[PDB]
Amino acid sequence: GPLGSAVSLVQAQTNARAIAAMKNSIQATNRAVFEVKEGTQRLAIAVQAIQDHINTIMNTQL
Amino acid sequence: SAVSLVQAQTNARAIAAMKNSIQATNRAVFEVKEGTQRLAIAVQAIQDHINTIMNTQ
Amino acid sequence: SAVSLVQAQTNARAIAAMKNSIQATNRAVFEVKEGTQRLAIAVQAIQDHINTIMNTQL
Amino acid sequence: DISTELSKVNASLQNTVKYIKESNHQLQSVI
Amino acid sequence: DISTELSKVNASLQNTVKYIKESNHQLQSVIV
Amino acid sequence: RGGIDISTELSKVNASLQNTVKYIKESNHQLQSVIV
Repeated sequence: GPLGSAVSLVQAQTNARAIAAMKNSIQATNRAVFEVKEGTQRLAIAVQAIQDHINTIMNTQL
Repeated sequence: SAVSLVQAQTNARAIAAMKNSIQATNRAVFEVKEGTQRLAIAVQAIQDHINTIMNTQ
Repeated sequence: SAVSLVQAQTNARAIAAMKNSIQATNRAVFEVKEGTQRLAIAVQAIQDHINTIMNTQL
Repeated sequence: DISTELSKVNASLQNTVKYIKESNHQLQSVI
Repeated sequence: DISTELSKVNASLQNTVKYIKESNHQLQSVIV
Repeated sequence: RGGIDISTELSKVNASLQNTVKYIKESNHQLQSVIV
């Protein structure tokens, strides 16, 4: 009874707020994922340098 | 009213777009997971190489 | 109203479901991070050994 | 130990997958 | 072998960025 | 020196990972506003 309308209207306004926040959440999560990627990338670069060393200064050195 | 029914429709679409968003995000997590796993395999390989024709010469 | 009602409730439940999803996704990202962090430890240890002994012992 | 650290690395990456699956499970409840 | 494995590592990381962009693209609709 | 540069590279790694935790935190903080 005209209250149900008021109830959905409020739920609707709540959901809209919930959504906007969720959007910010997902964006922050994507940034975290990007950060882990960069970190693994850096580690990979470090690993690639340790590899070159092993097959050079440790290769010809023998 | 003709605004609330709309609001819920707008929210419905946004929710749909977020689902796709989260799906794309999960694939990204897996990609970094796979990246790190492949890196660890490369490292283990390097560890072995050092022990092999190295720690014996 | 009776329509916007169902819709509102439905969207509410969809949103509650997506929250759990993101909470799970966040836990996964944290785990990969932990994996890369521990791999970092192993990498520096390999770098050390290539000096610790490899340096002097050659 | 290096092998020890690497197994721990493996464990973590395995836990990541478990969570990705959990995330996908919740997500499928939408719509 | 190691170079190949390292190349794969980077292909995966790049794909990570690819999906991140897709994900944010999809969000471009939310709240407009 | 290779030692220094690798050490620097590893520090970059650690900073990135800490940045990840930072964003995960922000992500969960935002979900605290998801109450429907």
